[PDB]
Amino acid sequence: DMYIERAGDITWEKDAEVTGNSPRLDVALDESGDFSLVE
Amino acid sequence: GETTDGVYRVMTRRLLGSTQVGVGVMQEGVFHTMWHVTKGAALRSGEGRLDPYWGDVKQDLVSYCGPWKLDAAWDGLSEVQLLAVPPGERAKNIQTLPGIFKTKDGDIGAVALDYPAGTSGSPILDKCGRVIGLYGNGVVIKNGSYVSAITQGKRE
Ligand SMILES: O=C(Nc1ccc2c(c1)CNC2)c1cncc2[nH]ncc12
Repeated sequence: DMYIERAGDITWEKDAEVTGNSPRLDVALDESGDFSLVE
Repeated sequence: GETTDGVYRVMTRRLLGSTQVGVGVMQEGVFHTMWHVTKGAALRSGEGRLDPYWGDVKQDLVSYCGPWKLDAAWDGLSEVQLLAVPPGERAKNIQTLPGIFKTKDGDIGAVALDYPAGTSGSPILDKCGRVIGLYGNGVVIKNGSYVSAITQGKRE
C-alpha cells in the first residue's frame, strides 16, 4: 500500500539555479499515454 | 489525514525499505499526480485514506478526493520553475525555459531537465507560484536524456 508525506510549499524561488535547454521536438502520443520521437 | 496544500512524496513499502515512486500536489483538498505513479490505486495519508476520483491513461493524470483543480498554463514565452522533489533528496526549484512538443493535435510545453523516474508528478510553476503542469511524461532524446512535457489536466 502506497502513502504520501509532505515535502514543502509551492512557491517560486527568486535566484534559483537556471539550467536546461528549450528544444523543439516532433512527438507522437499513443493510447497508452506514451510519447515517441517522430522523424 | 493531512490535507494541507503543498507538494508531497508518493512512497511504498512493498519493496526493500521505503521507495519513492513519485510526487504529487495537494490543492483544494485534491491530490494530483501522474497515473503511472499510482496506477489508480488508493493512497494513505497517516490514518486517512485517499480514494481516486478521476483518471486517464492517455493524459497520464489522476486526482484523489475530488476533481482536477489545477488550471494554470504556460504562456509560451516565460521561464518556468520545476519544483523537483527527487528521491531521498530535498525539494528544489530549478528554473528553465521550456521547449515545445509539436504533435498532430497541437503544441505542448516541455521542460528539458533529467531526473529519476521517482521525481514523476513534480509541479512546474509560473512566476506567480501557480501549477502549470506536472513533470514525468515525455521522451528520450538522442543523448539518452529525458525531456518531459508540461502535463496539465482540465478543470470542469
Ligand atoms: O518513465 C518515465 N515516465 C513514464 C513511465 C510510464 C508511463 C509514462 C511515463 C506515461 N505512460 C506510462 C520517466 C519519468 N520521469 C523521468 C524519467 N527518466 N527516464 C524515464 C522517466
